[PDB]
Amino acid sequence: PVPPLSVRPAVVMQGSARNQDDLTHKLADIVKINNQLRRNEQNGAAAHVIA
Amino acid sequence: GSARAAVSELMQLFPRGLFEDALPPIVLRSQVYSLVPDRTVADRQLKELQEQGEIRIVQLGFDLDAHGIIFTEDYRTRVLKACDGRPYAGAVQKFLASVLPACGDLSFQQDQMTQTFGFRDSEITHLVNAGVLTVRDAGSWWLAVPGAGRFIKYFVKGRQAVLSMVRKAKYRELLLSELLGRRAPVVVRLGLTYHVHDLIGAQLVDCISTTSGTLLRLPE
Amino acid sequence: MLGFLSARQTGLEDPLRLRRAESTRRVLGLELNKDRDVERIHGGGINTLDIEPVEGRYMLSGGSDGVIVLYDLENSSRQSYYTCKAVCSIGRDHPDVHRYSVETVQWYPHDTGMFTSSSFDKTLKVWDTNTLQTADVFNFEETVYSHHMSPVSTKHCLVAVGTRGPKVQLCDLKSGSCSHILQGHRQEILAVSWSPRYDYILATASADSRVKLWDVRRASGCLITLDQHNGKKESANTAHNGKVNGLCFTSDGLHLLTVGTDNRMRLWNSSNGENTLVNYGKVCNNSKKGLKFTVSCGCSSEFVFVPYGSTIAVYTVYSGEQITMLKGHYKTVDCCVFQSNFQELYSGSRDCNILAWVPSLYEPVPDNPAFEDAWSS
Amino acid sequence: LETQFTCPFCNHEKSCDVKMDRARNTGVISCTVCLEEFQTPITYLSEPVDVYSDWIDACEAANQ
Amino acid sequence: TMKVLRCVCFFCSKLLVDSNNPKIKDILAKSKGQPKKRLTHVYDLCKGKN
DNA sequence: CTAGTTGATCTCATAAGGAGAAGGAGCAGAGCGCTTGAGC
Ligand SMILES: [Zn+2]
Repeated sequence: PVPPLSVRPAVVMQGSARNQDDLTHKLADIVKINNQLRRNEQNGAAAHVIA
Repeated sequence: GSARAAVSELMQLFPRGLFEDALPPIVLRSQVYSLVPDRTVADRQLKELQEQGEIRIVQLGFDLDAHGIIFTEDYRTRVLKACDGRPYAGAVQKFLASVLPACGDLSFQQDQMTQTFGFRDSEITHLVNAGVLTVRDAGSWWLAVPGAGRFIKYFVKGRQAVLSMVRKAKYRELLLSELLGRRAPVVVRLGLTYHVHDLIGAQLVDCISTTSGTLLRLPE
Repeated sequence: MLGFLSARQTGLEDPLRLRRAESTRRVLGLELNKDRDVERIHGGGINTLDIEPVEGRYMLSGGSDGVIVLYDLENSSRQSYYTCKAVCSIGRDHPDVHRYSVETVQWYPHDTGMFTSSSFDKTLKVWDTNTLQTADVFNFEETVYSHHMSPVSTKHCLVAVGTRGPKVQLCDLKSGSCSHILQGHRQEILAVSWSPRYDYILATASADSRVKLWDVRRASGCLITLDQHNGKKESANTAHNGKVNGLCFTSDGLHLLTVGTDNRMRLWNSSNGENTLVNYGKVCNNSKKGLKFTVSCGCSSEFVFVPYGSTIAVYTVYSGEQITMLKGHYKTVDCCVFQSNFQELYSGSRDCNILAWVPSLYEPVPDNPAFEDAWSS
Repeated sequence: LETQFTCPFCNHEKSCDVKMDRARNTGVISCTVCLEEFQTPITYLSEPVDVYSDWIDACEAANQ
Repeated sequence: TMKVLRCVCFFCSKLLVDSNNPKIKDILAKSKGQPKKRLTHVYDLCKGKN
């Protein structure tokens, strides 16, 4: 379950630095590793690598 | 020694009334090898006699070589009297009219069951509800026999029991005529005669013949 | 015996009949070193044996300590009970010695000038028999459990090696290659063996209880994944019920023999892959490594000698009956080889001695002082 | 301390077991893949690392 | 997940202990509307079954 | 209904805590079906 933007808001700096929330960073990490896992399991990967 | 004959004898031994006419009478492939000396052919006769549709060999879990046998007609007659009156009674009847007389494989694959037998992904729980579809793995499942839980629990208990007393026997031998003559122990209820056939097939004992009948010994 | 001789010179029986009959009689009469002895240089247990394809005279051996000893197996002396001496030994002092246990060794078919040994040190070494040095060294990511060379292919020199990794490795002696790799397995590949009938057909047995018939030329997966119960047909179709750690084609290559840690042995059709339903009884097998076994050749009915705990079992290949148990060893036996010409057997075990099983029933005629009962009267 | 060791012969990680026998003032260490055994005289103070040290020292001494 | 998997079968996915017996019947009668108590009793009774 | 055009839109490209609760270990004994088993 992905929380909405209200739960993880994108703060506004005194200039234009749009810092993302830590939940957003963890979500991005999860999406990238999930895509890597999906491509690895669709292609040929070692058992220990998949583990 | 005929496999047709071999399976019949074991069937007679089964304590039919012990299980309240619910579990169909299971006989093991291990005790099949007891009556027929040449196992090499026993599998061959039962193989064609499997696709002949007059036998069901069900894979059990008490050991790696656990292959039980259920009479086809009796397998049929008993599932309806068990399934009917229950929520799962719906598609189990379809399983019976479609899957059983069209296949004889011990385990059905996911694509096989869903496509060849046209099974959905919702009613499949109903077969899992009362001993129709076991769980081999994510993709395949062995064929189940309903109410098989109690049997194996007593079966395993009995095997251990007979093995134990055989070992306990003085000089670690015990004459076969001394099993039948002596009252069966109350720990095992499947029948002392039923189990002694099982170790013979499982080769946990050897039928050593002597002047005083035939003798069983632990392997050396 | 005499009737077989008379029927031969008369012409009633074709000359092959006496040879097959006398060959199978020798196998039945197999017994321990009545006229033999193997020189002991292996400090540790012996893991592999291989008789040269031609002239069957020199035999390699690979111990658990890494030394590999080349043997001599004929009586250069006049007297009997000769000792099978070692012409050469690649020991610790050798600069190119297997540091760790060597698992299987093999003579190159078609000549005796080169042989390959693969160890648990993740290397397959090509050796020069004459100079006793290496020529090509093949390092691997994981440990090596087995390697086989095609005994009949003349168009290629591919050596198939199964590692602890889940994927087969095909090295070519010609060039280096070492890059061709077969995918379709899930766990450690414990046994690989080429088909003596078809040059490019390979059988691979791995811990996922699956044996796969491959074609090296084929660029799309496997051909047959052997199943136990012959259902309609992968992530399924288990070849055995545990860990398949053995592989031995029959003499003609028409059938496959596999041994697993389910204490079961199976015979499989080579072309279609259906099992022939030969039960073989219980074949004890707890080995977690490659289990090496052989099948008799040139007899009336083929035999299979498979290691069975501390003994060797002899079965009829098709009938599946237990002939006899050769109780000679004290520790578990892991490799057995068959001398086709003389119907003799050599057994490597973990008690650090190669035992020779020679046919009996031929004894010197006197004109035994030790063979008496000493019971008091 | 650790009890699963790497066999010096077969090169398998976490593939060695130590048998404890205070009563016989001795100990046995054996592998699981190739099952290579060794025995050493131990005491009430000896530890599973000690039997490895005695075994590996003997192996090197046997390798001398 | 640990508790529920230990209570249920690993292979056939069924309750390890027959649920019509007097012991489970009285346990359920005592635990009416108390799922935590029911889980505790069921787990501590089905842990011994092997 | 058909072409041609305009944006979107995408893809691919080179570089000096605690109290308590929960699990598991190991031993310790009680009980009981069993298997003898031998004294009157
Ligand atoms: Zn080891």
